[PDB]
Amino acid sequence: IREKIKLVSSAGTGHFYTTTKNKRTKPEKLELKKFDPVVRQHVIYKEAKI
Amino acid sequence: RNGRDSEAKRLGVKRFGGESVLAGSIIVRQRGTKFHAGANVGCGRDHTLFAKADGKVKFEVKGPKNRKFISIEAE
Amino acid sequence: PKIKTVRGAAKRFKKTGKGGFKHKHANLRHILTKKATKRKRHLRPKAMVSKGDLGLVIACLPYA
RNA sequence: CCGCGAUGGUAGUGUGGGGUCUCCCCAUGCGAGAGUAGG
RNA sequence: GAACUCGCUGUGAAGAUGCAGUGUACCCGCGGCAAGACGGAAAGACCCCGUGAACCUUUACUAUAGCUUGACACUGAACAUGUUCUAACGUUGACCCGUAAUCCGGGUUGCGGACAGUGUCUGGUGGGUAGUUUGACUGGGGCGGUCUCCUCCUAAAGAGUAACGGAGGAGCACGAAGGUUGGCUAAUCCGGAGGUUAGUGCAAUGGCAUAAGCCAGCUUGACUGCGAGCGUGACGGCGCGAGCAGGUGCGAAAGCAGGUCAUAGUGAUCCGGUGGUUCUGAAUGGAAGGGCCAUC
RNA sequence: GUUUAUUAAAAACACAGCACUGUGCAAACACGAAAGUGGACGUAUACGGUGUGACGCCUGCCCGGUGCCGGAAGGUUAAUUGAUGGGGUUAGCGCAAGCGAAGCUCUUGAUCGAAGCCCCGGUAAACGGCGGCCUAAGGUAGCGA
RNA sequence: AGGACCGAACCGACUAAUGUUGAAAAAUUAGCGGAUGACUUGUGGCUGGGGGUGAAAGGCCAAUCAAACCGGGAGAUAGCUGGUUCUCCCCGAAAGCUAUUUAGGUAGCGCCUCGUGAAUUCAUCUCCGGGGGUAGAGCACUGUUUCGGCAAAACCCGAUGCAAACUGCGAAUACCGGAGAAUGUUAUCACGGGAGACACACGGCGGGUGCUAACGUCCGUC
RNA sequence: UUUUGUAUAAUGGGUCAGCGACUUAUAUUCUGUAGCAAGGUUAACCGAAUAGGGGAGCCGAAGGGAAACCGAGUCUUAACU
RNA sequence: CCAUAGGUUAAUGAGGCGAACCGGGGGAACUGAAACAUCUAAGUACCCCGAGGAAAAGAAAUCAACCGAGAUUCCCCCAG
Ligand SMILES: [K+]
Ligand SMILES: [K+]
Ligand SMILES: [K+]
Ligand SMILES: [K+]
Ligand SMILES: [K+]
Ligand SMILES: [K+]
Ligand SMILES: [K+]
Ligand SMILES: [K+]
Ligand SMILES: [K+]
Ligand SMILES: [K+]
Ligand SMILES: [K+]
Ligand SMILES: [K+]
Ligand SMILES: [K+]
Ligand SMILES: [K+]
Ligand SMILES: [K+]
Ligand SMILES: [K+]
Ligand SMILES: [K+]
Ligand SMILES: [K+]
Ligand SMILES: [K+]
Ligand SMILES: [K+]
Ligand SMILES: [K+]
Ligand SMILES: [K+]
Ligand SMILES: [Mg+2]
Ligand SMILES: [Mg+2]
Ligand SMILES: [Mg+2]
Ligand SMILES: [Mg+2]
Ligand SMILES: [Mg+2]
Ligand SMILES: [Mg+2]
Ligand SMILES: [Mg+2]
Ligand SMILES: [Mg+2]
Ligand SMILES: [Mg+2]
Ligand SMILES: [Mg+2]
Ligand SMILES: [Mg+2]
Ligand SMILES: [Mg+2]
Ligand SMILES: [Mg+2]
Ligand SMILES: [Mg+2]
Ligand SMILES: [Mg+2]
Ligand SMILES: [Mg+2]
Ligand SMILES: [Mg+2]
Ligand SMILES: [Mg+2]
Ligand SMILES: [Mg+2]
Ligand SMILES: [Mg+2]
Ligand SMILES: [Mg+2]
Ligand SMILES: [Mg+2]
Ligand SMILES: [Mg+2]
Ligand SMILES: [Mg+2]
Ligand SMILES: [Mg+2]
Ligand SMILES: [Mg+2]
Ligand SMILES: [Mg+2]
Ligand SMILES: [Mg+2]
Ligand SMILES: [Mg+2]
Ligand SMILES: [Mg+2]
Ligand SMILES: [Mg+2]
Ligand SMILES: [Mg+2]
Ligand SMILES: [Mg+2]
Ligand SMILES: [Mg+2]
Ligand SMILES: [Mg+2]
Ligand SMILES: [Mg+2]
Ligand SMILES: [Mg+2]
Ligand SMILES: [Mg+2]
Ligand SMILES: [Mg+2]
Ligand SMILES: [Mg+2]
Ligand SMILES: [Mg+2]
Ligand SMILES: [Mg+2]
Ligand SMILES: [Mg+2]
Ligand SMILES: [Mg+2]
Ligand SMILES: [Mg+2]
Ligand SMILES: [Mg+2]
Ligand SMILES: [Mg+2]
Ligand SMILES: [Mg+2]
Ligand SMILES: [Mg+2]
Ligand SMILES: [Mg+2]
Ligand SMILES: [Mg+2]
Ligand SMILES: [Mg+2]
Ligand SMILES: [Mg+2]
Ligand SMILES: [Mg+2]
Ligand SMILES: [Mg+2]
Ligand SMILES: [Mg+2]
Ligand SMILES: [Mg+2]
Ligand SMILES: [Mg+2]
Ligand SMILES: [Mg+2]
Ligand SMILES: [Mg+2]
Ligand SMILES: [Mg+2]
Ligand SMILES: [Mg+2]
Ligand SMILES: [Mg+2]
Ligand SMILES: [Mg+2]
Ligand SMILES: [Mg+2]
Ligand SMILES: [Mg+2]
Ligand SMILES: [Mg+2]
Repeated sequence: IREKIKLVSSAGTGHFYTTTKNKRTKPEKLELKKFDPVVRQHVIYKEAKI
Repeated sequence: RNGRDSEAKRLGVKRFGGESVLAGSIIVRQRGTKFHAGANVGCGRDHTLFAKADGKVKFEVKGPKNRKFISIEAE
Repeated sequence: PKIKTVRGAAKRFKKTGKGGFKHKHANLRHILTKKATKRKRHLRPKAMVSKGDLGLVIACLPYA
């Protein structure tokens, strides 16, 4: 029932993490500061489709 | 309705008292802290106790609860 | 006649300097989200074929 | 550092041997737990 | 197979002429009888097994002859967005000739007529026909049950250890239920007693007050690259891990943080999809395709 | 009458009779890549297929399932056709980044499109079915250890 | 008149006995059915193998039929059964684990052999350092159990037992590590050439299962 | 012979004589042995030539990396303690 | 109607057989994949037609890689 999602870098590098989410309970977009290894900085990552 | 079991996990003491170990060496695999980490011993996420220094394994019973601690006596 | 290479084996093993074989690790094709980064990181570099398996690989690759 | 305990006997048991062999016994080695005196 | 080929009671691959013990027995035919030589005959037909066969069945799978659909071709002419026409084509109507011929061909004529029919393509139907598949474990097989993973016991105080042995669980959940700092301590009984007898996101076991249980604030370390050393596996693999580099959160700082108290919550390879990429690019520049990294 | 030549002669097969169904003649159907041939020098009082099995009295209810027959509005749907969009290449335009006509080319697949299927009816001497509130309908006549 | 009747020839084949290395690879003997018919028989012809023909038994198609015979593909394939031929010398298994459309097959590992290399490498004993939760024991815990007392018969207390999935205790042994001597043809480990084996059996000890039944069955260990 | 195990009442053989089953080709690896040695060796073919010619090739003397590429290093990574 | 079909005669050639090799028209299955259907066996076996001492192929709408080669056939390499 938890669905796979991409977290996509806001730095425009195309780097992404993957995780899961319960979209029924939590329909709002997951946003987290995560390390982008391309630019080598912590930047905001935002949910997108897998 | 029976007939099931899980794979045996090879837990237990890997290096006994007085054994010379290198840093990183696993001393005990266990479920929870049946043994506790003394001097120069770390505790992994699965409660594995491992040597953080080269030396000899030492088991000891200390504290008010009378708990089994494992330490490394550095060589 | 000439021995035929097992062509599937030639696509998966390469002979090293001292005559061992390197291969790519299994488990890094798909179902990757659930796997820890540590596990995947350790599966990235190539590994050597184990002693038990060398006989099987050598038989498959007579012109390695 | 982390709030009990002899002595003696008993139970068990390694090795060797034996019986009436579901269980015991003998030789030898190891020897509790509980309890008792006491602390 | 060779025999100098008795009975009995035992023994023994467990129903003995051949072993043990013992009893009986002069040597050899002939006629008879069938209790035994697990007598002769036939590499058991029953039964099971082999990833054997054959033939049969069907709403098993995949095909396929046949049947059927339409498109294009052979196939044309007048308006309608209707029919009519004749010249293709059909004729297993008539007559004529080759001809001594109910074949065939040619001719004449009637009828039908761009229809029918055939080719290629195409949807349907298709045990009519064909090739095959139709698991294993199992106190015989079948029926039932089971097949991977976790916990306990069996398990003989290291590890491991079987049975269609005894008992239960999993195929997830959670952007907080994760990280850190500070704060807090239960069940139950009648403010007190009691002390974890509660709690753990979910089985069981081992853990947990320094709490791992529980609350609040601030957060994204549920980081990226690596990794001394070690555990566990036949292997594929799986696990634990200080420390190093970069960048981060919390805290005053020491420090802690590479998910969660731990142990289930899983699927190799192939084939392909998506994004990225100081790689490759079949004359050359590109591109396609391939590689590599991330992911499905 | 027929049958398992060689372990079965029968209650099995056949049978006259009955019914359903196909078939308009270049018949259906069968043998045949085909030409043809059988059906038949027959023509629906005929011919093929299927079931039943002289005769007598009879042959009930169910069309939901599967088949067959009829329908043809609607949905779905092949080849075919190739609208539209996206990409590759490059004449140029740009100081460079890039942009980029025509052509060629890779891809996308609007529109067109029959039968079938879904769908609407019929049909049991079609395959079949014929109850303890439920069904398509609950076994009639006759017969019955 | 008649798929009418009785009955020879003729055509069949219901019963019995015989025969069964036969007189005979289907008959003989005594009886039996049809015997003007959907009869029987001579000669010749036609139908051909997934084919024929069948008043239908899978019957028949040359002593052959759920797919004829002959030749060919052809030495099909056979994880199955059988068999495998002179001599001496040295060493010497396994019947286990893991996986398997696997289970009487096979693969890696274990165990055998040959070669090469290498450490006081290995074993026994003694001493030293270790972790145990078994045997036994026990009843605080988790359950179970009996008696008395006490009392909302609960609870609590005293007394008595029981436990693979109980442990406020806890051996012997076994196992890991260290040190030391003696002994042992390196007995050890690694790498490489060649395997076989993966049906085990009984006996002792510790157990599950079964009835502490089985020359039973399933583990551990000798 | 097959088996846990066979005097076995499990298998096979009436006897004798003759025949009757690990081969052959090519490739590949390891061992022994011989030659030459940082080299070794030629194939087809030519040659009357077991000679001699023929070095096309093949193996080796360098590896690392998917690859470009670098090279006693190289790959990994922004970079390695 | 001309004619054409048709008829008769003459001349010339063919026909049939044969072991392999050769070109062409058709074309299996067992088997292997430890089952099996794609795939394999294999364009093999086999059937058929045609030829010759040989047949077939053959004088680039071929390769190559910016350097060049120069029809076809066969052998050794390239290379499992
Ligand atoms: K260790
Ligand atoms: K005797
Ligand atoms: K007898
Ligand atoms: K006409
Ligand atoms: K037409
Ligand atoms: K069993
Ligand atoms: K049994
Ligand atoms: K850090
Ligand atoms: K009869
Ligand atoms: K109906
Ligand atoms: K363009
Ligand atoms: K046949
Ligand atoms: K094996
Ligand atoms: K060896
Ligand atoms: K035993
Ligand atoms: K046997
Ligand atoms: K026998
Ligand atoms: K060799
Ligand atoms: K050599
Ligand atoms: K290095
Ligand atoms: K096949
Ligand atoms: K096979
Ligand atoms: Mg187990
Ligand atoms: Mg367990
Ligand atoms: Mg990938
Ligand atoms: Mg004492
Ligand atoms: Mg004591
Ligand atoms: Mg006897
Ligand atoms: Mg006599
Ligand atoms: Mg007699
Ligand atoms: Mg017999
Ligand atoms: Mg047999
Ligand atoms: Mg048409
Ligand atoms: Mg069919
Ligand atoms: Mg079939
Ligand atoms: Mg086949
Ligand atoms: Mg089959
Ligand atoms: Mg079975
Ligand atoms: Mg244990
Ligand atoms: Mg033990
Ligand atoms: Mg074992
Ligand atoms: Mg076992
Ligand atoms: Mg088990
Ligand atoms: Mg390391
Ligand atoms: Mg594919
Ligand atoms: Mg190019
Ligand atoms: Mg090109
Ligand atoms: Mg790409
Ligand atoms: Mg009669
Ligand atoms: Mg008969
Ligand atoms: Mg008879
Ligand atoms: Mg006709
Ligand atoms: Mg009837
Ligand atoms: Mg339609
Ligand atoms: Mg009706
Ligand atoms: Mg009635
Ligand atoms: Mg009569
Ligand atoms: Mg007869
Ligand atoms: Mg007679
Ligand atoms: Mg009569
Ligand atoms: Mg008569
Ligand atoms: Mg039958
Ligand atoms: Mg016959
Ligand atoms: Mg057949
Ligand atoms: Mg063959
Ligand atoms: Mg054979
Ligand atoms: Mg010996
Ligand atoms: Mg496993
Ligand atoms: Mg006990
Ligand atoms: Mg216990
Ligand atoms: Mg020792
Ligand atoms: Mg086996
Ligand atoms: Mg076994
Ligand atoms: Mg067994
Ligand atoms: Mg055993
Ligand atoms: Mg026993
Ligand atoms: Mg037994
Ligand atoms: Mg027994
Ligand atoms: Mg036996
Ligand atoms: Mg014997
Ligand atoms: Mg005998
Ligand atoms: Mg015998
Ligand atoms: Mg036998
Ligand atoms: Mg015999
Ligand atoms: Mg290189
Ligand atoms: Mg096969
Ligand atoms: Mg000639
Ligand atoms: Mg020529
Ligand atoms: Mg030029």
